Amino acid sequence: AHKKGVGSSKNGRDSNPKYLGVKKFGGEVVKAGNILVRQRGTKFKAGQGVGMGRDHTLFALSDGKVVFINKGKGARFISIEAAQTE
Amino acid sequence: FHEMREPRIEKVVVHMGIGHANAEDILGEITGQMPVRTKAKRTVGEFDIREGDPIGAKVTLRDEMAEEFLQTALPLAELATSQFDDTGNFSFGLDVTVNLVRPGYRVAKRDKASRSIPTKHR
Amino acid sequence: AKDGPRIIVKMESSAGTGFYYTTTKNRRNTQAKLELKKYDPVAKKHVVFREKK
Amino acid sequence: PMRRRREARTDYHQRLRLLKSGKPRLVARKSNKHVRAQLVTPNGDDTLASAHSSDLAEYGWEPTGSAYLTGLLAGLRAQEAGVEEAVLDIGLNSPTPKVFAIQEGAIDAGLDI
Amino acid sequence: SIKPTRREYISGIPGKGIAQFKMGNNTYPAQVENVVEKPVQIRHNALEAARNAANRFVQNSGKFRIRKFPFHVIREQDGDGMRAPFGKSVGTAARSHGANHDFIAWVNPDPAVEFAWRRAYMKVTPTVNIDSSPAGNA
RNA sequence: GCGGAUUUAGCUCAGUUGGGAGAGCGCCAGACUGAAGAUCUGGAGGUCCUGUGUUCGAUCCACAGAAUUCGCACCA
RNA sequence: GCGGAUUUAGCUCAGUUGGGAGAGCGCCAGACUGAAGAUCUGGAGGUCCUGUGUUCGAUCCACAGAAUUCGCACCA
RNA sequence: AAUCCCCCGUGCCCAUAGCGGCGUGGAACCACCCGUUCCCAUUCCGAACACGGAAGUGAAACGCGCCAGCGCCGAUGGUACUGGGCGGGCGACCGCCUGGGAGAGUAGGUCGGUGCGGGGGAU
RNA sequence: CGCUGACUGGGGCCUGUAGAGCACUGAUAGGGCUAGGGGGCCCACCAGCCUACCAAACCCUGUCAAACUCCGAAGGGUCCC
RNA sequence: GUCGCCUCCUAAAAGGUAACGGAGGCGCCCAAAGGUCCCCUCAGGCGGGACGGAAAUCCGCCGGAGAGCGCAAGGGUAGAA
Repeated sequence: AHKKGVGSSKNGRDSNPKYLGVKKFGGEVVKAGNILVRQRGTKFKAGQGVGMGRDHTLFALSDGKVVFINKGKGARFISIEAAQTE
Repeated sequence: FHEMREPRIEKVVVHMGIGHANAEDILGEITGQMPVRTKAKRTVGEFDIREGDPIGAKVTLRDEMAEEFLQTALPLAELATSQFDDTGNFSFGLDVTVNLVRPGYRVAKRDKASRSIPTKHR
Repeated sequence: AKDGPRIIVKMESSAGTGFYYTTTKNRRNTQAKLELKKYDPVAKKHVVFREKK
Repeated sequence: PMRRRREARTDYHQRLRLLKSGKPRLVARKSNKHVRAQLVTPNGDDTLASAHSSDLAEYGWEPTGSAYLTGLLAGLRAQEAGVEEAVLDIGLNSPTPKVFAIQEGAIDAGLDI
Repeated sequence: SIKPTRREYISGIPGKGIAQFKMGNNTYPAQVENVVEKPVQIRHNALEAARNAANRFVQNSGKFRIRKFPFHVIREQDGDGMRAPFGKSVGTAARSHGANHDFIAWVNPDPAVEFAWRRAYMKVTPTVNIDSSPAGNA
């Protein structure tokens, strides 16, 4: 009443990462960028990454959310010109 | 500038360490800068397999302190030769060393522009 | 939960009476009859809190 | 490493700690010889030479007082601008007795910290 | 292009078993060599061999150099029958990317080695191209 | 070609904190005896299968491979 | 984990007046032997499971865990 | 007090600012420096953190400049790969027609460029 | 409900196979420099000596990778016009 | 043989897909890897000395962090977890 060996055979299961909302769309106080949950969002867009430059999301409200390192936590604000006096 | 390269102390240790409690207390009384570090490994060349024990003793002592020691401790040592190692520095005895201090030494301490200490200054 | 007399043992802690309790998982592993910390029972707020049960 | 991970000593990031928010970076840059602080506030902000050891000469009261004043005043200069509650800036070293000094400044300076 | 399970889980990290590279002799100019055009998980063995027989017929100076080498492999019959096929390895080589720098018969005037390699092509398997290099062959 | 187990000082075998290794019967020296032998007296001795991996360190924990003994290869 | 059974020397166990810590061996030694064994002599044997409490005094009485063991309790 | 030269706090552009070779600066600046009772302080000493202060010094960190050796950047013409369209070979595959067109590979480029404030330095 | 839809033009922001590349990693070949084992020589506790066989690592000439990539397109995506 | 769930590769570059296709981990745990406030700068290599001749212990240099993070991988990333 056990299990065997020499049959590696070991399928893998599912995930579901994304950039949801990609860069520069109607910004809604909701899941910003994703690739590491428990995540700790940030302020506006993010531009820090194992790449160099940065990314703007011409979309501004409360905040977004990170992914733990990847992408690059937000902080470089960027409400967007669409955040002035009505 | 002969007012440069021309020396001015710089560190100088003097320690010991056995695969062990207190022996360093005989260390405290001879100076005043207790060394508390942990040697290790994992074999039987002495019964020192224990790879995570507190046996390493090292009573750091540059400038000021070392002076009192270089002093009251420099008489009972009989040699003065060979024991002279490259990197302007040297180690004799139950465990003791002291490093030179040409003018181009420090810089090797910077987190930045860490000039790998040229070999014409040291 | 999965009651496993394996250093894995579930317990709580009163509020000096603040009245009832609050959730907690544990491990004899170390400190046996050891278990204290404060909270706030329906009883006002705060209150010392032993855990033993 | 990235520029700030091979050198050593700083903590700039423990500056960015307060960066998040709270107010002006009542950042206090020190150099014994004297003390100099600005007011980096969010948005590519700026500053208003709120207090410096030279601005009004470097006196002759050493550490103590210096601060005691440089701050106060500083605090004085600003609250004229239109600030109010500014966040502190340990700029560097540990709120040493200097530091703490200047600090006083602000506080006494009425610029809440 | 079916290839293997990984470089250390199925079968990856070997010597592939063969007979090293260089032979013949130097030579600054004289460009004497061989390459192909055919694509084929070059039959290791067949490979190893071949080239070798090459030396077998010559001996010394003629860059018996040779720029090949397999490093992955197939698999088949082992276990039940035909269905859910696990895997039993055997026969590694390397893709002869539709032609390329094969081995070199490189040296001043030593065709006594050109013919050789020649004998070397004859062998081989996937046809082969008989050729010269920058300058030709002297 | 599939599943279980085993490959330790000549031979049969023991060891799940793994961290430090034996048991009985061989083999050489000393006694008993005119003599061998049985029998009392001490010692010499091993890749715990080949090659690797986790680990501070394991042969006892794990993954392949050769050699070993046993089962399975049945329905038309 | 619901209940009962106990807690002592290396092993197996006595120990009821609340005041001596005991027996057997088994184990070690002495005597004896050519030696060992068998017999006789002798000796040791200690966290009385731990803690706290009761008491002039605790192996013993009281209070949790504890551990071992047997039976039982099973629709998450 | 609303112009340039300099040093100092210091920010953006994540090496065309790094390495290192030589050099220069201390009136001003800045550090090193001079001491250690009290603030605080080293698992060991006030080396680092630290309080008070002249002389001494530019050696060192440091700032501007010169040096291509290591690095970093990096075109044009160019070849692979290919979105789309259609032909050859049983064959693994080959080719054409149309827009996309890298890395490496020589040129060469680099020894930062630029914000705000503070001290001066230019009646 | 009524121009929002497949599709195209524009504009950002992404993915990073194919390819290519070797500084991350793991192969792997020709070789140079070298110390580990040799190996022959003073007999060899000598740890002094030369050198034709195997090597580790660094250096030059080279090369393979789906579970390698300092590099990087074909293209697809998504919000807006 | 195998069914759950965690990762890689497969997915052709948004997301996502079989194969009894590849390889590998989990049904723990840690009361202090918890919360913050305060300090630290890795592996390694080289050079110099006790007990030390692999392999420490200290002292002086070199360092896109290759160490570091209880556990498998992969992302991360010292500014630091």
